[PDB]
Order: sequence, then C-alpha cells, then structure tokens
Amino acid sequence: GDRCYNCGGLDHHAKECKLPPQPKKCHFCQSISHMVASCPLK
Amino acid sequence: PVIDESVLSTKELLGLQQAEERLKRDCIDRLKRRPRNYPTAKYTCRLCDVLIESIAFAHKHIKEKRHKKNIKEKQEEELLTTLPPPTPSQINAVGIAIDKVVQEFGLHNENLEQRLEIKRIMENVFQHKLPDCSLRLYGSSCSRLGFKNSDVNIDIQFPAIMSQPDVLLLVQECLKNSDSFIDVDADFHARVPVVVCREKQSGLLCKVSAGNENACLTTKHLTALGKLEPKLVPLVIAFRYWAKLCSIDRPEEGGLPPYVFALMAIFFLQQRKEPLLPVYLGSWIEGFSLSKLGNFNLQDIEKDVVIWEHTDSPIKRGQVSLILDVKHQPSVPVGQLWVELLRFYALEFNLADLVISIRVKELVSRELKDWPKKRIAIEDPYSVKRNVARTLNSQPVFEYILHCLRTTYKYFADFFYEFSKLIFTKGKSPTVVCSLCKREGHLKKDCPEDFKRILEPLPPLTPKFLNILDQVCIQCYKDFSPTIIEDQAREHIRQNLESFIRQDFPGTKLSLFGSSKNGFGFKQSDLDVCMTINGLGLDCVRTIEELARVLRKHSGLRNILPITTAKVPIVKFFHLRSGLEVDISLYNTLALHNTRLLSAYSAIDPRVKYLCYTMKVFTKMCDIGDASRGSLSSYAYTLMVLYFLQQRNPPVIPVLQEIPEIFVDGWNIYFFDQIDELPTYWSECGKNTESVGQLWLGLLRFYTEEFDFKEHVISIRRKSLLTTFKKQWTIVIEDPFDLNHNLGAGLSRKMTNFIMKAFINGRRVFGIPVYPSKMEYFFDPDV
RNA sequence: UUGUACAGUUUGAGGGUAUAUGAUACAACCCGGUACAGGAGAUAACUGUACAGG
Ligand SMILES: [Zn+2]
Repeated sequence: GDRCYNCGGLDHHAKECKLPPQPKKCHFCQSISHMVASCPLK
Repeated sequence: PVIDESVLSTKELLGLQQAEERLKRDCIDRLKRRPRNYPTAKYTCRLCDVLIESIAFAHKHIKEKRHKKNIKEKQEEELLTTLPPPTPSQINAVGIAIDKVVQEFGLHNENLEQRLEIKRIMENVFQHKLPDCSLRLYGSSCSRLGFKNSDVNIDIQFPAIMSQPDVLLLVQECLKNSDSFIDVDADFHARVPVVVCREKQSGLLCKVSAGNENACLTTKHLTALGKLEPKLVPLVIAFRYWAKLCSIDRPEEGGLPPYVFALMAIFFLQQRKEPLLPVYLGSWIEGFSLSKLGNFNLQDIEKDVVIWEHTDSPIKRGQVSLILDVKHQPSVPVGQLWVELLRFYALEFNLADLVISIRVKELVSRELKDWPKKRIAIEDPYSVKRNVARTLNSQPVFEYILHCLRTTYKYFADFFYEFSKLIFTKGKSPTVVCSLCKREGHLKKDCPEDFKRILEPLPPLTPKFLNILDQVCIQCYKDFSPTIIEDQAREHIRQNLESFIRQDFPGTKLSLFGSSKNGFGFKQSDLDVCMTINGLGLDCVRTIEELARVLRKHSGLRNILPITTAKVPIVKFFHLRSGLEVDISLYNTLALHNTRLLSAYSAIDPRVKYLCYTMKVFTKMCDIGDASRGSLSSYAYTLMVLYFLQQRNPPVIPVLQEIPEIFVDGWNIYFFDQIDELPTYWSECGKNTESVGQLWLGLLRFYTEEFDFKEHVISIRRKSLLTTFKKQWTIVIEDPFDLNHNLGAGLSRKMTNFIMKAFINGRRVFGIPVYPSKMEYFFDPDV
C-alpha cells in the first residue's frame, strides 16, 4: 500500500519492515535533499 | 566508543543519523559505556532510565505503555512550568477567596474568648481536687490557625512529684463528678493520653491532657509568627482547608496530621527567593555545623525573640529575633504567597529527598537526618528526633497528595476562584490506610484483623458432659504429671551439672527452678536451673559465654547455645542423660521466688494444678506454648489462669502477696507461704465448689469474653483491679514481683490475634455437649 | 493476603480498506495509470517481570 518508512521499499509494510535504517526519501523525489511538497516540476 | 559511524556507507550513516535524531526526539539516546552484564547494550532511555540493546529493541520500547505515559507526564509538567506568574486581577481573586474561606471556617476572637472561658471554668472546677495544677490552651485553640470545629486541647501542668497518669485519672474523676461536662470519656491509648469531654453549654469537644512537651512551645512559636506576620494565618488556614478537602489531614486514614501544614506554610516563606521568615539556626553562632545542628535546638520564645541552646555531645545559649528587623519587607499579597507556595511544593522542591525544617536555610539532607527518602518528612522545631510526617507511609497516598498539589497549582496558576474537593482531586478517590495493621484498604473501626471483634451463645451444660470435661482435665493432669523417678532424675541431672561446672568455676551452686519446682511441671519440659557463686560487678554476657564454653567440653552436653540478646542471658543446651533441653541462668533469684509463689498457689488446691496443666497442654496443641517462637511463655498462661481464679464470684485462691518487705534484685518478694493455716486467715476459704471442668470452662469464657486486655493488666500481685495506664503500658501481663517487666511486651500483633483465635476455638470445642477418643476431641489442632 | 504497573497463545471487539478495466465451472490474485509523510498495531484469563511489605 505504501513504501517502507525505512529502505523506501515496497515489499514490506511500515511495521513489517525491520531492516537497518536508510535515507529518508520518496522514489518520486529521486533525491534525499528534495522533498515532495516542494519540487522543481511544481 | 561502542560503535563508530565510519563503518556505515554514506547513505547508510546519513540514514543512521536520521534514525538517531528520531530516537532523540522520543527521549532515547546513546551509551558512552556499557556494563559487563550487557555487553550488547547500545542505547538508553532517560525517562525510564532503561538500557536498550539495539535499534530494533529501542523502537520496541517506545511502543510500550511505559514510555508513552512517561512522555505524557513530561508534557503535562512542561505545560505546568510554562505558565507565567499570575496577573494582578487573578491574584486579587485568589486573595478574596482565601479571605472568604478564613472568614467562613477560620477562628475568630470570640472563639478564642469562649475557649479561654472554657479553660477558666475547668480551672475553677478543678481547684478543689487539683489546686496547684495550672491549665493552658495549646494547639489549634491557641494558635488561631485551626477551624472553629477543631477541638479544645488543654494541657494541665502539675508539680514534678505528681505523675501524669494519676493527675489525668483525677481529672477524669472531677469531670465525671461535675455536671458542666457531659459525655466524659477517656482515650488513654492515643499518641498522647487524653480525656475527652463535651461541655453542656459550649458543645465544643475538649481534650484534656498533661505533660505535653514540644507542643506548647510549638503552638506558641506559631502564635508569635502569626501575630508578628499577619500574612501567615490566611495561608495556613487556606492550606489546612485544602488538606481537609483533599482528605489528608486526618492521620487515621494514613494522611499527614492537620497542623503539619502550618510548619510547611512558613517553610516556603523561609526558602523563597526573599525569606519572609528569618531562620533561627545557622553559622551565625560560634561552633556551628550541619552535623551539630542536631544538638542545636530551639528552647523558648519571649518578647518577640527565640532563645535557643546548644549542648555539646560547654553550652551555648543565644537569642535571635523571630522576624527580620528590616524596613523593606516586601508587600506581597496573600494570593501571590499562596500561588508561590503551591509552585514550591509542586515542581520547585524535593518533597521526597529533603527535610522540611524552619531552622536552617540550607536544605538538610535526608541522610544527615537519618530518615528515609521515600516519602515526605517534616521537621518539628522543638523535637529533633521526631519526623512529624511519618503518618503517611503508603506510596499511593503520597501520589494522591502529589496529584492534589498538581491540580490545585494548575488551577491556582472577572476571575473567580473557590476551594472545592472535586476540583482539587479531579475525581480521584482517596486510599484509606489501616493504621492498626500498617496495611491498606480497611479502616481501623472495621477490619478483618481485630481479635477483640472475634460471637455466639454456648449450649446448655448437661451433667454428663460436665463430668466428661472433669474427667478429661484429670486425665491430662495425670498424663503430664511427672513421676517420682522423673524428679529424682532431674535432681541427679542438676547435681551432675553443678559438679561439672564446679570444675572450671569452683564453688558454683545450682538450684532448680521453673516448671520443675513451681508445682506445675510439664512432662519432657525444659530443665531450668540457676547458678550462683559463693562469696560473690559481674558481666552476664562474659559469664554466659564462659559457661557455654565449659559445657561444650562435656560429652553428654551437645549443641551448646549461649543467648545474651534476651533480658536474662542464659545457656541453652541438650542433655543426653535427661534427653531434654536444659537452660541455665545466672543469679536468677527472682525466677526462683516466683516459681516458689506458683508452687504455693498449686499446693493450696489441686484444682489449680489441674487447670494449669490443661492450660499448658491446650496452649502446646495450638503451637503457642514455646517462648522462642515469639508467643507468650507458659509462665504467662499459668499467671493468666491464677489471675482468673483469684478474680471470680467464689474466690478459688486468695492473693498470697496481699495477705515485712524483703528486697532481692530490687523488688519485694513477700508472699504468704504457710498454707497449713490458710483457712484461718482467709475468710472466703471453701466458698468455691465448682467442678474442675466447670471451672476450666468458666476460665475459657472469662478470657474469651467478660475480660479486657487493652484496659487491664493481668497481675496476681493485687486483688484489686489494675489498669494499664497506671503502669504506662500500651496482651499485657505483669509479674507477681517485678512491675517493670511485661511478658506481652515482645508479643507481636499477629501472634496476639492467633492466640485469641485459639482461645475462641477452645471455647467453641469446650462447653459443647455431643470422636474416637474423648480426650482427643477436646485437644485437636484442626478445630 | 497487601499499592503498583507488561514478556509468548486464543476468542470478542479496533486503525487499514485511497490509488483499477477486464475475472473466476463448484479448476485461477493479474496491465493499478495517483493518495502524501516524516510518520512505524489498543483493549479481558491463560502463572513469566521490576519497585515497596513487615
Ligand atoms: Zn522497507
């Protein structure tokens, strides 16, 4: 339904995912620094 | 460094930084070092002070309820602390509310005059019986800090020769005689003895006591503070009303006493940023220290100055002004002082770890006062040892008062205010504490653990059942009666022990005493002996140790055990020739004399022998006979049965002591011992004709009901009734000779309840007409 | 017995069901084409906790 809070994966859910933490981001942003609510394309 | 981020890849260590930031926002941090028990520990939580192994474990911990509620409490505390000082209108409203409360429930000058009139009337009534005594008002009556409902406490001082119990009993007698006081009663077993009365015209409960030290001085100190500083009294009355609404002033339910808050009401003034009430002890006087503060103590007050004395453990006496001699005393309104008081007690002071004292500015550490850090502690100025806030000993009650303080501070930090129980408690209900059992849940008045409350009528006694009771009593006497050969063996054992002891300490003489020579000798009972030295500052401990060492040499004696913690140190061992326990004491002449008295009491009639033997077997069956277990010794039970026999419609046995004085060890040992002509000097001899079984059933009935242990002492010395108060004692039994030794002093409450239950069960089994054996039914542990 | 609070198992009640057009004999979920986020599972008995007892 949604990407894991850690690793940004899709195989497991937020609670299901338990692997070590990974950089926060979304595949749409494509970069760690950029944030969805403020992107160049918008 | 438990772990280093250099290992992680750039994206990896960046994500690890984000994870650490998130954990930090939840009050979870890293570990500088790890314990040997948990080498895998890598995190910790400050709120719970809890170690954590890994990041997954940390994320698991936050999900729990512990951290959630801790963070909620932290948020509430932050909200409380963020509030700024109150605005002038709000503080004026609070002051008006305090004024209204004091006017409605506070004391007035008319009340003080009326109480003075009560005291004068009591003085006039008491002149004919206690002309030299002088009465004064203390506590709430004289302090003005209490409520009009609060009782009238009157202390009567007497010449040093007179004794407190005697003066108080005489006061009760005069109160009973007079008609101005109705409902005269005595509560002599409270914290301080009191006589409670209710004057007819006044209707105000008055408690009369005497010799109340540390109370008159304390109330006069509070009165001086109130007179000199008018701002104190409104705060004290408001705080007392708050305590009453929160239901913590009464110490019966485990709360703090009512007047304690007064000591606290001044305290926050003392510890405030500007001390309104100056301290009375400190480094001002020469040779002062915190360790010496205990010796330092307030002595008296007069002419607006407190005089205090210091005695080294040279004497230093000095007077200090009660109030600061400063013209710039701040004009803080009462409401501001009240709000600052609430803030001080909530989120600005350590109630748990600091002692509330008004003598020294620097907060005395609980360790210096050798007090626990679990709960509140209030220091009374005129009694250093006492911790006046000890009535609260249950953590739930502490949490309740803390919640009351928190809610009232939040409420107190067209504005209108009011003192209400619901607002302060916020729906929480108190937690009554049983002061009698030290437990929680049941009030003293109704509680499962009340032996006195422990009844149904007995069935009628048929002649056959009475005959059966007499037969079983005689059977017990015969079964437990030592034979002649047993007496000869005991004499030989005593002689052998004396001879063996003489080897190391020549001249030693041994005399048998106790069950062996007191007329009531139990089969297989302990052999009690007393050792003396011919022609002889002797240390009981060293002598007992030497005797035990000597006995250890003997092959026959094994498991030698010297005991010195007891009042009379003794050597207890096992003799193979007797095959029984043997106890040896040193210079226990008083024991021999009391045993001889009991022997005479047995010799007068055989009914006494039968009764004592049946009592001993009944006690042994219930597992209360042995003294080492903490229960009353068999001597206490034989004393009880003798006392019962003496005090009965037909007097079975007379008081030998009552019917020249010889002082050995410091007490009189006289008692009529010529039984042969006893009837001549005794006018009631032969009046008793009840059967042994009937007499024993009467004994059980008398002790189960028709007797009081709290208000009477089981003493065989006096035919007349004796009262516990006159002995200043608070089951209690007095020796026939020594009046300062109580056999029930070491008896715990639980064992007393069990003993009363055993007596009730014995009364139930006996006296009920109706087992494989007749004897067994009357003596059965299960029933 | 006493004041307290959570480690595995079950039922009853919860958050979720937004981002889809066709299917699937009683033998078969499918190409999600747009919802926005710094957010990570609550209640009762099943004998395992860490503080106070006296
Ligand atoms: Zn994932």
